[PDB]
Amino acid sequence: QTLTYDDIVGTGLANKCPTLDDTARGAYPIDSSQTYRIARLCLQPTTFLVKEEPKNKRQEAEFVPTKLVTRETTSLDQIQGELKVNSDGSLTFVEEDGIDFQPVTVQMAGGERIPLLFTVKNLVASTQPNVTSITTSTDFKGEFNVPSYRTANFLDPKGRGLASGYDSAIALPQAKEEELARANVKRFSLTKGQISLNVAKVDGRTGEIAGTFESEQLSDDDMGAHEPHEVKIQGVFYASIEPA
Amino acid sequence: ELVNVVDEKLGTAYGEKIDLNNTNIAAFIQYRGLYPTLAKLIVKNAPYESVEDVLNIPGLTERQKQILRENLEHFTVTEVETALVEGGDRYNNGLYK
Amino acid sequence: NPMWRQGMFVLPFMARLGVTGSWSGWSITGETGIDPGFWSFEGVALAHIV
Amino acid sequence: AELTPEVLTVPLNSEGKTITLTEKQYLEGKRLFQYACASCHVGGITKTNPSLDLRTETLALATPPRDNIEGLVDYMKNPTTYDGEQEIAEVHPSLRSADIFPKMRNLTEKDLVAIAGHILVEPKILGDKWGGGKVYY
Amino acid sequence: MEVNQLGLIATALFVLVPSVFLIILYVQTESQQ
Amino acid sequence: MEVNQLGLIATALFVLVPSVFLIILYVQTESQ
Amino acid sequence: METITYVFIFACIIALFFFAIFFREPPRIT
Amino acid sequence: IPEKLAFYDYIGNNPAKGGLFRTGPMNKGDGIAQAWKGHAVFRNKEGEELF
Amino acid sequence: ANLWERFCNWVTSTDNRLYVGWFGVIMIPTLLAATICFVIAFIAAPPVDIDGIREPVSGSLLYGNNIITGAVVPSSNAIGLHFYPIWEAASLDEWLYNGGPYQLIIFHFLLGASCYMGRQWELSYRLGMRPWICVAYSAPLASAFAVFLIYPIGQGSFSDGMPLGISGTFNFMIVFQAEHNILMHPFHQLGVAGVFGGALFCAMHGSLVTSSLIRETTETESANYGYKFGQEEETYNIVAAHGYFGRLIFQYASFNNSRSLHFFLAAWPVVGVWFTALGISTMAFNLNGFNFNHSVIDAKGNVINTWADIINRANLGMEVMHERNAHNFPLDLA
Amino acid sequence: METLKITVYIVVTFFVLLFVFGFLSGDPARNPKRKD
Ligand SMILES: CCCCCCCCCCCCCCCCCC(=O)OC[C@H](CO[C@@H]1O[C@H](CO[C@H]2O[C@H](CO)[C@H](O)[C@H](O)[C@H]2O)[C@H](O)[C@H](O)[C@H]1O)OC(=O)CCCCCCCCCCCCCCCCC
Ligand code: CLA
Ligand code: CLA
Ligand SMILES: CC(C)=CCC/C(C)=C/CC/C(C)=C\CC/C(C)=C/CC/C(C)=C/CC/C(C)=C/CC/C(C)=C/CC/C(C)=C\CC/C(C)=C/CC1=CC(=O)C(C)=C(C)C1=O
Ligand code: HEC
Ligand SMILES: CC1=C(/C=C/C(C)=C/C=C/C(C)=C/C=C/C=C(C)/C=C/C=C(C)/C=C/C2=C(C)CCCC2(C)C)C(C)(C)CCC1
Ligand code: OEY
Ligand SMILES: [Cl-]
Ligand SMILES: [Cl-]
Repeated sequence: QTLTYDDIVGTGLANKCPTLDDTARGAYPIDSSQTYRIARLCLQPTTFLVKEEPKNKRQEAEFVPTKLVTRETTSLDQIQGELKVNSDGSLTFVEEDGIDFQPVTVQMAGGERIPLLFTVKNLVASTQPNVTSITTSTDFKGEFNVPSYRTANFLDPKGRGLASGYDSAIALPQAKEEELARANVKRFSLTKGQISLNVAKVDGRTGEIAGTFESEQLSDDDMGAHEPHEVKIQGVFYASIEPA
Repeated sequence: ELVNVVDEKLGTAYGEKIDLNNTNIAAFIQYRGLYPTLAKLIVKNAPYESVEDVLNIPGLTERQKQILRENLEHFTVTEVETALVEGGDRYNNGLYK
Repeated sequence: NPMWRQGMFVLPFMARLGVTGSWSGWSITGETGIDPGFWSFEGVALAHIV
Repeated sequence: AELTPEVLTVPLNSEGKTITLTEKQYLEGKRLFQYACASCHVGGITKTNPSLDLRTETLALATPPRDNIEGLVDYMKNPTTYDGEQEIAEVHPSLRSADIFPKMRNLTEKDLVAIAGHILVEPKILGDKWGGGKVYY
Repeated sequence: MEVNQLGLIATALFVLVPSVFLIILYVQTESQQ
Repeated sequence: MEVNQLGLIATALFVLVPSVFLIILYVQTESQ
Repeated sequence: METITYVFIFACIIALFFFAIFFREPPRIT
Repeated sequence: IPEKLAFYDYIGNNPAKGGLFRTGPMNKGDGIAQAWKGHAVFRNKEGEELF
Repeated sequence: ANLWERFCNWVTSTDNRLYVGWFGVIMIPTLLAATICFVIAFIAAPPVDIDGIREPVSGSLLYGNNIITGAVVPSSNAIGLHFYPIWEAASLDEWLYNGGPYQLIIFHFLLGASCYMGRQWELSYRLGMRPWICVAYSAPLASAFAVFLIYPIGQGSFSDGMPLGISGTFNFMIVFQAEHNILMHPFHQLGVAGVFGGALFCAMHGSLVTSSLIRETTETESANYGYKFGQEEETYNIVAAHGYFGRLIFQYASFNNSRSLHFFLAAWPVVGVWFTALGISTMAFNLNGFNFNHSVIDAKGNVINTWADIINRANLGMEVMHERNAHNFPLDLA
Repeated sequence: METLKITVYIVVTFFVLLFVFGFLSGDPARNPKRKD
């Protein structure tokens, strides 16, 4: 028994990943030979934390909590990729495709909006060696790519862009442009992020697994205009395994 | 020290030939027999170290290898430019007519 | 950079009797992510206008 | 300026033979083109795939060459992709697919020639406008 | 915002001088009847 | 001189407001 | 300072509204 | 070429380039002219002069 | 003497300084809700992601606007025509980002304005008046429904109803022209005729009465003191006004019946503005102004441009620039 | 939020019923001439 679109539509359940029975404490074993894919990886964030900028030299700022303002638009889903068995029995997941990004803006205390591209683009995530079974103590660790939040065609409010748009501040024709280079010259950032996936529930019959994830990445730098913030994303995940 | 990478890219062979590593897929219509089929393939299998690497695309029929040879002089390869390949922009870069 | 360096005159009389936080999530103790309810600096000010 | 035989004269085939349309044929093809084609090809663009237009230089580089009556009449019967590699009668109006594209049903053979003639003549009249898009409106 | 400083004085006088003129004529009108 | 540019508006209103007060009281006196 | 000026003027208009309605010269017949 | 004559050939002294609420002297806009930089000549890679 | 009856008598009393009435019972709370939220939002609302593309537009004074640039920004295109009350948001911070205040303000105002029209009927009845002033007012009211409700309904989003600000108004009318060619639409042309003609006849009527005032005063006093509120005799000579204006044009193009004349004053701008409200209301369903682009061509078939084609070059510049990051496909179909 | 929602439903309902019952209360008769 499962739900249909018309049962889901407008509930918010569309933004929630599938869950596993609290009874599902099994194990899914790995034939060193036979090959495996992940047919659906789903990541549902629950918490967004931003690193403060502590002004001084030895205070190291806190991760503070934020209010989401972009509503139930946050989840990655339909992600798929190879799941490899390495020489030493570690498993490596290689993301291929899926809805693997969501723009998000959270709001810090005091009103500052922080946008970010919550993503796992190009994720490669490995386990410990000598796995031989996925269990309620398997941990995946890996890193991914975080492209620029806007892509190259994006025009700022004065028409300036990277692959399109004006190359100067046309409203200030005889102004000195040195002050304005950072805002006139757009840059396409490309950074890396890190993620931990902790498996806590495992259906040995069906190959489904689920658990918790923590991700660290950078926020939007507005095409070079300003410095990014560090973001920590916590939530829950769900993945399904198939022999390839 | 702040450069526009796309403008900088127009000063390379990318500004004069089809860059097999960067150029949007609609450029493969300027020369015959290349679109959509070979173009689909060149893009999917990018990036290339040299122009002549496209002949080693698996699955190529001898007729296909013949069109690519016919057109190698219209291709180049420069370094992959993140800003031209992210966002699926090699398949749709937002330009229509 | 506490309030008394920024020429705040009435802010400390609100703080004195218990009004410590803002509808925008900050408190003058520096604690982030606080919900003061109605009796924030904002609502105190609103109530005097009304 | 006027609609002279030299403008109404277009390639018949790739050999290099020519045919001179009549004013009638030209206006016949324009009308038929609005009836069966302009919904997607108004002004020589392709609203549903703007990367392919009806300019003569684009048609010339299609496989097989389509800058002539024979190629265009053929395309209206058995349309292919630009490289000739796959037949696309299932998604492009054609006599081959007049069952799913009912407007092609009452097109005769001489209608096809009038339409191909219009497509080849209009660029000679309108220039860059034909297939150029809104920039040239 | 980087705004014209004299805008303030200009606005105040623009309001104050014409307004004060009307009040002067109103009050001395009421004191007649 | 790098003066306080709020000084101009302070001085202007320092003068205008109380002067207007006086003028208003005087004129309505003369009209009764 | 611009914000305060804009709102100050807007506030004076609202006050003026109040007096023009409730403290008007009351029209008197003939 | 005397600088004075070159300075006339500059749209910033065109009176039809201002604004109603753009106040003050022309110098408050483009600044106080200090020097003629020279007459700029553009050429392409083929050495054609360009305008 | 009963409690409900005494309430009903106070609601409908002709002795309150401002009439309340049953329509008033709904108008007052809704106009206050809309007004108060408007004032606070205009001064202090943070930026709003009108077009649903995570590109917030700042509309309030404290976020760097002046009186001319400020606005309550329309709600997000992500919401479309969905109802977005405060209690549907996870928080006020979310509601502010997505533009909740706009919906609150417009729905309360349209309700309260509708009751304003009803109130005009109602007091007319209590005072023994004829009833149709409210019909005059339906013209402006209709106009407000068109830009805040009907056009959003036809286009699928409140992001496309008119901003509540001065520069946002201009944005809305430029984009309308690009997409609908409103200038070339006859119903808009009748609006201009109703508005220009209204201003003309306003000036005419005011200058004719003013020209024919009967001498009742000296050079040293406002002529206005020649009329005393509630006097029974007329204060001007209409036969003199008729005699001047009839000769200015010709006799039979001038009114000597003051009832006909005043009805004519009422009908011309009311009807013109009904039509212009209808213009917005039907262009909401994309039945746009006349299109004569390339209608004139020569013997060969060259396009011979007209002023319509020049207008089209302008419309095109508006088209291609508006909401410059929000279109991913070649046709802007809504 | 749920408390806000209840409150508004209550406030609105109240005003709408004042309106409905106000006009049901013999509105034709509240004019200056003929009462019935
Ligand atoms: C002319 C004559 C006419 C008659 C005159 C009538 C006189 C009455 C005039 C009314 C004046 C209204 C004043 C405006 C009120 C708006 C206050 C607001 O919205 O303020 C509400 C505050 C604001 O909330 C805070 O609002 C903040 C909003 O932030 C924003 O605001 C910040 C502060 O500016 C910064 O700008 C920040 O960057 C920006 O994001 C945060 O989101 C906080 O988390 C959030 O708590 O909330 C609170 O706690 C409020 C309590 C809600 C708690 C939940 C219980 C629900 C209670 C239901 C309410 C009942 C309503 C009464 C009707 C009953 C009828 C019998
Ligand atoms: C013909 C009159 C005239 C002219 C052409 C000039 C021209 C000039 N003056 Mg001079 N000036 C004048 C009169 C004039 N001045 C007078 C009478 C005074 C005394 C107040 C001054 C005091 C003065 C000073 C102190 C300075 C100048 C400066 C300047 C220069 C800048 C002007 C500027 O920014 O404009 C600004 C113009 C406007 C913003 C337009 C304002 C018009 C408003 C909008 C009209 C109001 C509309 C009204 C309310 C409508 C309601 C009607 C309805 C209700 C019925 C320029 C060469 C400046 C300069 O550079 O000198 C070194 C400078 O600093 N002038
Ligand atoms: C000479 C040039 C010219 C002229 C004369 C007009 C004239 C007009 N245009 Mg066109 N327009 C023009 C050029 C022109 N336009 C151009 C160049 C463009 C394209 C850029 C347009 C685009 C255009 C659009 C897109 C629209 C118009 C509309 C209109 C009408 C606006 C007035 C109106 O709607 O009244 C109607 C009356 C009102 C809107 C008033 C409603 C008032 C409510 C009921 C009450 C308000 C209460 C208030 C908030 C509080 C007051 C209380 C106080 C105490 C504060 C009018 C017929 C509008 C129209 O037809 O509207 C239907 C419209 O939407 N025009
Ligand atoms: C080479 C050679 C020699 C060539 C030969 C050329 C040759 C020599 C030519 C020479 C020509 C010649 C010698 C001259 C004769 C030419 C001639 C007769 C030409 C006609 C000229 C012409 C263009 C005239 C313009 C006509 C015109 C524009 C008028 C139209 C009027 C009009 C539409 C008005 C609207 C009126 C309206 C609808 C209602 C009234 C308005 C209004 C409601 C007012 C309010 C109001 C009204 C009242 O009424 C009263 C009472 C009161 C109270 C009041 O409130
Ligand atoms: C939309 C429903 C269309 C209608 C109606 C017609 N055509 Fe079309 N055409 C359409 C598409 C999407 C494409 C591209 C097909 C592809 O993937 O290659 C085309 C292509 C053509 C071409 C080839 C152009 C070229 O540059 O090689 C021609 C000559 C052509 N179409 C002609 C044509 C005629 C004559 C039509 C009416 C009878 C007609 N098309 C209708 C979409 C649509
Ligand atoms: C100058 C000076 C001085 C003095 C000063 C003063 C004295 C001040 C005052 C001031 C003040 C004293 C202020 C006030 C303000 C107020 C306000 C700001 C208010 C507002 C209100 C409102 C807005 C309301 C509204 C309403 C109504 C009316 C009804 C209903 C309800 C409501 C609420 C809505 C000194 C000595 C220090 C010295 C220095 C200088
Ligand atoms: O005109 Mn152009 O169309 Ca009616 O939507 Mn499509 O773009 Mn956008 O949101 Mn406002 O605006
Ligand atoms: Cl726009
Ligand atoms: Cl789109």
